[PDB]
Amino acid sequence: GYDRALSIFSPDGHIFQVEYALEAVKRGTCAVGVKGKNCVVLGCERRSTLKLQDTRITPSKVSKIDSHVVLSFSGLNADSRILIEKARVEAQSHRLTLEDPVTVEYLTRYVAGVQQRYTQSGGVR
Amino acid sequence: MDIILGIRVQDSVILASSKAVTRGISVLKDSDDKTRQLSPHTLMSFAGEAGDTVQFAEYIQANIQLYSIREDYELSPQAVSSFVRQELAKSIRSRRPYQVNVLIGGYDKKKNKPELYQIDYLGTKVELPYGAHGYSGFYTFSLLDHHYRPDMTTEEGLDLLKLCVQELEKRMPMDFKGVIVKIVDKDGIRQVDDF
Amino acid sequence: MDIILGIRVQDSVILASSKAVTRGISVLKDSDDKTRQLSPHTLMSFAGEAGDTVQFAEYIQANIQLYSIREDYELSPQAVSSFVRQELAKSIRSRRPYQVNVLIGGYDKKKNKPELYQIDYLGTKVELPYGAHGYSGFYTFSLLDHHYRPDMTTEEGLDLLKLCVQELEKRMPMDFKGVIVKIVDKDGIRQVDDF
Amino acid sequence: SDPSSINGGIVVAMTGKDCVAIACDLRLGSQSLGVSNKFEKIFHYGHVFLGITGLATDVTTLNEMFRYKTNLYKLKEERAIEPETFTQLVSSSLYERRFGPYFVGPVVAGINSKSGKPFIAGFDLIGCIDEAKDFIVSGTASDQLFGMCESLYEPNLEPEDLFETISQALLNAADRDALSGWGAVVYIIKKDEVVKRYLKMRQD
Amino acid sequence: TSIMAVTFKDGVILGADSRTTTGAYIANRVTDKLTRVHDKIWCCRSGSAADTQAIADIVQYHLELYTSQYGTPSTETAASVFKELCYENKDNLTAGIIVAGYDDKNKGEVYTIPLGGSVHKLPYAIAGSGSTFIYGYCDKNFRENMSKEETVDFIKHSLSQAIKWDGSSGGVIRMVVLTAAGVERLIFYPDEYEQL
Amino acid sequence: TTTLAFRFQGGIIVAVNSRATAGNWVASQTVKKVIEINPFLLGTMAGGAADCQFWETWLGSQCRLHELREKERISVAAASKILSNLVYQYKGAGLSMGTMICGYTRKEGPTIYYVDSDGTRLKGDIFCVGSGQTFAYGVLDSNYKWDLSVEDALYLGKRSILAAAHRDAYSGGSVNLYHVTEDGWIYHGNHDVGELFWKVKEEEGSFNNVIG
Amino acid sequence: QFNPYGDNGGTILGIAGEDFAVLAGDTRNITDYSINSRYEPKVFDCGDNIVMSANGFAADGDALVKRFKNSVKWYHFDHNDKKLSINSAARNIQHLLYGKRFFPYYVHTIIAGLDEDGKGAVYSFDPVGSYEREQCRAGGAAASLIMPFLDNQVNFKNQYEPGTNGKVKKPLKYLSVEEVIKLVRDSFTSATERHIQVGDGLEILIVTKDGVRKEFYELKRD
Amino acid sequence: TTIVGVKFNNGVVIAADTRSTQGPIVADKNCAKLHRISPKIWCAGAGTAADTEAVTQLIGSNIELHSLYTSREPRVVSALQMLKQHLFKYQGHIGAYLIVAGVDPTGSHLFSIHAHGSTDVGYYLSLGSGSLAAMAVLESHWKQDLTKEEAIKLASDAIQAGIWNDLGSGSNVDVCVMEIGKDAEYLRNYLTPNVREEKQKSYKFPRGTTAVLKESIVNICD
Amino acid sequence: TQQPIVTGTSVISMKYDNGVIIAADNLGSYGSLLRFNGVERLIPVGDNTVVGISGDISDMQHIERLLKDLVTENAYDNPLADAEEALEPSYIFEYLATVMYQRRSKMNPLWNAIIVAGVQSNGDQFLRYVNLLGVTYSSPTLATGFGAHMANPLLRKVVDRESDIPKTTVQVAEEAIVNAMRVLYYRDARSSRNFSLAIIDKNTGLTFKKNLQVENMKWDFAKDIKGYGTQKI
Ligand SMILES: *[C@@](C)(CO)[C@](*)(O)[C@H](CC(C)C)NC(=O)[C@H](Cc1ccccc1)NC(=O)[C@H](CC(C)C)NC(=O)[C@H](CCc1ccccc1)NC(=O)CN1CCOCC1
Ligand SMILES: *[C@@](C)(CO)[C@](*)(O)[C@H](CC(C)C)NC(=O)[C@H](Cc1ccccc1)NC(=O)[C@H](CC(C)C)NC(=O)[C@H](CCc1ccccc1)NC(=O)CN1CCOCC1
Ligand SMILES: *[C@@](C)(CO)[C@](*)(O)[C@H](CC(C)C)NC(=O)[C@H](Cc1ccccc1)NC(=O)[C@H](CC(C)C)NC(=O)[C@H](CCc1ccccc1)NC(=O)CN1CCOCC1
Ligand SMILES: [Cl-]
Ligand SMILES: [Mg+2]
Ligand SMILES: [Mg+2]
Ligand SMILES: [Mg+2]
Ligand SMILES: [Mg+2]
Repeated sequence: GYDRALSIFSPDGHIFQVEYALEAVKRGTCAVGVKGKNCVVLGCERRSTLKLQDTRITPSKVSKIDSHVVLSFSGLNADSRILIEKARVEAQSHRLTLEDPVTVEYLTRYVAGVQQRYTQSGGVR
Repeated sequence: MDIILGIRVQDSVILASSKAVTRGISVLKDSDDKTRQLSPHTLMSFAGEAGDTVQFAEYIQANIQLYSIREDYELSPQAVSSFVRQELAKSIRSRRPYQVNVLIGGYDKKKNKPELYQIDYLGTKVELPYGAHGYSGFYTFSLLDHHYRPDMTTEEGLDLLKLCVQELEKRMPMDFKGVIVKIVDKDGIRQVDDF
Repeated sequence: MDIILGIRVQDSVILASSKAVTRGISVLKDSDDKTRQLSPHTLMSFAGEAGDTVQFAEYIQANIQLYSIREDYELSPQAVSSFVRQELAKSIRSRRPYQVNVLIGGYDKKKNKPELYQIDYLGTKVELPYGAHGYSGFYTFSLLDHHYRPDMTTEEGLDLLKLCVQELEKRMPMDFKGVIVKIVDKDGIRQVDDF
Repeated sequence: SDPSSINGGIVVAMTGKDCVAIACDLRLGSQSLGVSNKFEKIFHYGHVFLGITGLATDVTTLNEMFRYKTNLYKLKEERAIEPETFTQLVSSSLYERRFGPYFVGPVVAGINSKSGKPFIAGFDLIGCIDEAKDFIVSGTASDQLFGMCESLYEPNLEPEDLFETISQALLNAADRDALSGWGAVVYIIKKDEVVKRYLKMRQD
Repeated sequence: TSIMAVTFKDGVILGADSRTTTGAYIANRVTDKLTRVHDKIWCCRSGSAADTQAIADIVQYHLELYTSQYGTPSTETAASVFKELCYENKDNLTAGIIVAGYDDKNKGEVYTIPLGGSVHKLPYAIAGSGSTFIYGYCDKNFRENMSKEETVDFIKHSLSQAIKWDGSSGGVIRMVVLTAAGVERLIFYPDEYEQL
Repeated sequence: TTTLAFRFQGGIIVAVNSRATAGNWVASQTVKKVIEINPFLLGTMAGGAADCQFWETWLGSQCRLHELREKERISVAAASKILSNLVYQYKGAGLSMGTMICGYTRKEGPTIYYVDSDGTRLKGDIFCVGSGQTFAYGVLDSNYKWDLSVEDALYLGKRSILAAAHRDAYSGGSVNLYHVTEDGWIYHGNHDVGELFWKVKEEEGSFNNVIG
Repeated sequence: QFNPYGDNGGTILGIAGEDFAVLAGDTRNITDYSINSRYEPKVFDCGDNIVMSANGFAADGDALVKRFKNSVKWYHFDHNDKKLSINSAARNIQHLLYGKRFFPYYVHTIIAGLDEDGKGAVYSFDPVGSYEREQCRAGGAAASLIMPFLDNQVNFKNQYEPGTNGKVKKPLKYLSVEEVIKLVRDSFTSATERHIQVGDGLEILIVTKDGVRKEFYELKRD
Repeated sequence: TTIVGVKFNNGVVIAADTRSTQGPIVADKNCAKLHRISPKIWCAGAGTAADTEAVTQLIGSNIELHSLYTSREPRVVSALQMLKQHLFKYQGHIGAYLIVAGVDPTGSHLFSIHAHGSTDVGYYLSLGSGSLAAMAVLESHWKQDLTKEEAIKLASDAIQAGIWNDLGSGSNVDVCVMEIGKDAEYLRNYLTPNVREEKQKSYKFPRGTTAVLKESIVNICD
Repeated sequence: TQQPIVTGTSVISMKYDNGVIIAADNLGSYGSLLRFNGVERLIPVGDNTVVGISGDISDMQHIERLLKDLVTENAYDNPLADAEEALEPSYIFEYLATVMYQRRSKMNPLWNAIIVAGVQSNGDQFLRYVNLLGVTYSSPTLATGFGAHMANPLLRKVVDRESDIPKTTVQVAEEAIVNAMRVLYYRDARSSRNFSLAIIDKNTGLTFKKNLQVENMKWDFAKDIKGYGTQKI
């Protein structure tokens, strides 16, 4: 297997690969989250250099993880699908073993844990 | 686990499943629901080996629910039944097979038709107007052959179902403690509380 | 054949015997009387292997009736029970033993006392205040240990018996189709028609 | 399906000073199910006492059989049978069924009316006589009884002391056996008086 | 066991080892497997010790009763009585018997009776578990009309090898010589026959 | 064994005996067949002693890890399901367990789950498990009402075990009582059947089959 | 077919006092009707004032003891020479036994020592790891002979106060080390008489706060 | 069991241990395995206890009737023949393994009989579970032309080998000497090398320890 | 799961005042067939240990090789291989006992019964048994197979307990061993007359005796034995 340590420390104490991943997020379309008294609203930018788009079938920016939780994102679109898939599987796995849907904190903690695992695993960025 | 029945009528599918859970010489429970909702318009009843039944049903349920979230779309009863059959078909040649027999009652929203599938633990799928698993069939099939009509209403189907339960209660050796009846139609799944 | 119970109270012996006759997955009959009158004040209920039960009961009945004619005299319940036990004790070491368990309820006219004997197919006799054969005992004995009193009336005994049947109907796996209850006292043998 | 351990029960017999004691539990069951707590396993034919453990139908059958034989013995001999003689009768009768035996563990106990000697004996199911000075044990808790008797017993005990020893041997053996207990009876036998005592024991 | 019987010029000689086993335990190391059923009719016993004894005892009874009525029986007649018992009770017996006797008319005769209850008249016979190892040797070395001394050496050397290879055989080598002269018993100990 | 646990107006009663057998040999009369998992959770043990004892202490470790990770006490449903999913992995291997996971939580209320070694998991109000379960059911069912007081409920649970301890040969020793409330579980003592039987016989006037 | 198990006979006995505990066991090792050794110890000092015996199939017993002894050694390495308490040892042994749940050690295990309050402790195990603390326990071939005697003499079962109409029980009390050794010796001499696998010698290990002492006694050799 | 038989100058001696087992349990610590068939024909028995006693009593009865009928003292070969034919008839189901010995007008004799009906002749024999231990001694120390006192010593030594080394054998040594021209002497408990040591404690209970429910006088008289 | 094919019978041994003696016949049986007659079942390890092995001979030859390799391995990077860090009987035994138990735990045993006899560096006698099940025990006398039933009783008459060991000389001990071998030849159907004997003494060291024979046997009384009961001729 490909083992290379891609995410590593630099002399100044930075992990450039993680910081360059943030630059990819900074490039991505803007996404905003605002929570009210009895609701949360997820706003998302869609760049208008793309005309002739088919908005019916184009992947939506906001994704349902379960019937009660949603996930929006900024950065690499292809990468987001992998996190969303893992989150959706974990959501059903939680209902199966705990007989209760995930809390938003738990789901976030899981997704965050996946992202972290890719910052100190060999062969991955 | 013993008695599970299914009757497809004009506009709905009706599933009746016994309430008794027996272990040894003791009826441990008399209010057991031997069914899981796979999707808003698809219901699966089950019967067979202890432990395997619920483990299998919930495993299927989780997979169908995962699909629904991923595609934001409900799978057709036919698609669900094929998925379930394949899982049982894999299972039968495993190290330890699922010894579970199922009925899948669903309402196809695209076709606007009720659909009843009978699948045994070997992965033997058949679409039927009425179905049963276990010894129940040996009484109900002949009874339904006689009294069943394809254009029946949901209410007529319930009366037809009452006739089956009465016959089973008369001639079956074991006390199965009545049945939970559920109806699957265009408006989804609901339970008949007084049967 | 499955459930036979017996309760000796102050002035009578009450025998309750299930009505179901099951063969395979079919209840062939739901009104079977699993008892024979051996003499005017002696009643024997029975349960066990098919064919053997009735064949044995009637063989005993004929022998006791023969005795009654010969001596113009009714044998005591104790004497009858000893005779029955010996027949079963011979049987168990025969080429093909009678697989029959019996309860003998009788009223001794000389002593003016009710008497209940429990005899299994091995020829194991015991006089008891209350008795049962088969799986019935596993529920009723503990129940009777609690609720039974030796000075009870026949009516109290019937209520105590109703409590046993209810418990069996709740926790027994098989449907035994209720019981025929018979009372043995100083005035002989009579059947309770509404139970 | 082991005939000797279906119904359950125990019998123990001890000798003392010019006395003998024989004791038994009262349980009769059908494997796990306890059925009767009044099933005595000790019988007597004149002054000779017989305790029988094992399959309950055979216990009852042998009692009736030895009553039969001792009643005829007495009519012909014009005297009561003695323990030594009865012991040989039990052995003969059991070995007569050598290849289809009664599933029992009988125990003879009594005092010879002529010599005044205390006598006990045990048998296996096919009639082998086990004579003993000290004690005889039988039943589903025979291992337990052997251990209790071998440690508690001492020779030449008086009737009142012998009573305590045999009772404690039976009770504590019975409490370590699932198929024995549910009451107990002890017979203390002197040359011309016999006392029978029911013991208080745990009913589980 | 290892047993044999050999006809020769003057009559017949029976031979046998002396080992009786219960599994790998030697219950008797000085057994006498050569047994008399009549004055000059003997047999070699192999198989079950209980069965062969019971048979030989019955045969001895039959030939004693035969002699009381009809005079001395033939060796063939003795072999027939053995066969009759071994054949009719073949389902309940484990007996491999060699019958050997001396008539004045017929001289030395040997009959072997295997498990099935068949009868086989032969110049010489070998039987028992240890016989398997000496079929080759005995076939190569046997000659008809041997002398007494030659026949004794033949049996001695043969059973020596049988004993050497077979764990179920051993002890001493017993022999019985049947001639017109009479009946002679011979014995040979390990120290002699082992180093042959 | 005999073990039971039932739900009622005032919470949950849990009662078990303390006998251990190796065939007909009475090995122990002082076995703890209730495992204290946490202040709001109990587990009954029937069948294989080691299997029950080992896996139910393991269950408590898993329930502890849950509340560390989630900062919240585990539900009775989730706790029972950890055990049921565990034994299901070993299905066919020969585990012998008949357990009952009893407890209280805010969202669930008083809850009992029956869990056995062949994978069965049932929620219910009344359960009796063990070789003397039928004897316990007989007394318990015939005297059970939802509106039982805490005092009467404790006695019924105790009396039901006594009934089984008496009739069933492989049941006996002593009765261990527990009461589970909204505040957690409360131990209500160890009661020897040796003394309890006679006490109950005399006071209640029951057990007339026995020579008094 | 190869049978991996065997029965080496013998019997063991553990009694707990107030400030001490004993673990006794006969020294006879057998197979079938043969005697292998008249003196083969099966009660061991495992360190940290814990004595242990695994009676039944000797090969499994030796392996288990060997593993527990090794567990004690590593407990010191990993936890700064902390003393392994008797309750901690018991739980550790459960995991050793249950680790082979599907190919068990055919042994009845008993350990003895002092608890953390200084009081005598005896723990007994089944072959697959179920354990319980007790005042008294016999294990092995003659356990059925010895155990009911211990119930009567150690725990005073079935003994009532004279003259109290069997209403007042004989009160429980701790026994002295002298009285306990008497019960041990009488238990083993009785067992030797009536059990063929028991005899030759008796080795008792006594555990107090001062350490682990040994005592040996001859038994009948027939 | 261990039983032996040894021939000597003017007769024959047999011996036996006194243990009776019921599995691993010693049922009788002092049972008599030496049986009298006739006054001067005695029998040592091993195997199924009831079978050895029943078969020795039956043949002994028929030997007595035969002796009366023929007006002659019975012969050992008659007992031997009657026993083996009886045992053979039952095809080993009567598990009696006997050493038959005695003196008669023909001389002194020593035989063994096995359950299936086979008989053996010898100067020294041993049967039972301890026969190998005994035979090892007999093979080591036996010689031709033994005296009465030498044979008794050899026989009892052979039984002792079984007592000590075989778990199936134990307790005491019984001997019976049958010499020509003399009455047979049955030496019950010739050796008693397994005496129970004094117990450490008396377990005599205080009177009233046992709880009693009822008392009643039993009527044994007419 | 195995079944033994070519087998070796009893191995007998005992302790005496200065050391240990061990013996075993030179036979390799093939069921009832006494197939191989030149089989050495006593294997010396160094000058202070002898391993006697009974049971399956193919597994015995495997063990020989292991012991042979053990000596080679111990000599590696070991300047004191012929002195302080030489192989002890207790080291050799524990190794074998570990192997035997590991093999039985894998349900593929070495179908043997082994007795390791030797003298330790401090002069102490070593004598311990181990078999296919991994069962180990020690005693003043040890024997396998029929030797356990017939030899042990004879050897225990000489050394009945620990205190009898100092009282037993090498002459007396060897005499008992040689006598026991004769008894086994009389009574064990899978035994041979030829055998090997080894003495490990703390003073005189290892003395390995080959090509011994059972002698001074009693067979003469056989001539007097006629028939099986009644027969007089
Ligand atoms: C050689 C040994 C083989 O051909 C000889 O043929 C000799 C013949 C002489 C003695 C006449 N045969 C035997 O020694 C013979 C071998 C034998 C064994 C079993 C069946 C047939 C032949 N041995 C015996 O007959 C012994 C004699 C006893 C020791 C006095 N008997 C037994 O071994 C009996 C056999 C019972 C039996 C079983 C099946 C058919 C016939 C008889 N067995 C036992 O006593 C119990 N034994 C315990 C160990 O497990 C096996 C049985
Ligand atoms: C009631 C009391 C009886 O059914 C309960 O159901 C209790 C549950 C309580 C104790 C937790 N069950 C038992 O007591 C249970 C019954 C049983 C026995 C065997 C298998 C399954 C269930 N008893 C045990 O588990 C005992 C506990 C002992 C007394 C400490 N253990 C054994 O019987 C052990 C181990 C059994 C076992 C299970 C699975 C794999 C291997 C073994 N076995 C032995 O002790 C064997 N034997 C005893 C006699 O000594 C020689 C060896
Ligand atoms: C040594 C000790 C062993 O070889 C001796 O050979 C002695 C010989 C003397 C005593 C004659 N043998 C025995 O002691 C003998 C060994 C034995 C055991 C079992 C079968 C065969 C041989 N022991 C017995 O015969 C005892 C004697 C009792 C204790 C007085 N008998 C039993 O153990 C009986 C066996 C009966 C039996 C029936 C059918 C075929 C063979 C034997 N066993 C029981 O009673 C067991 N159990 C007890 C409870 O009741 C149900 C049966
Ligand atoms: Cl023979
Ligand atoms: Mg009990
Ligand atoms: Mg040979
Ligand atoms: Mg009970
Ligand atoms: Mg002993």
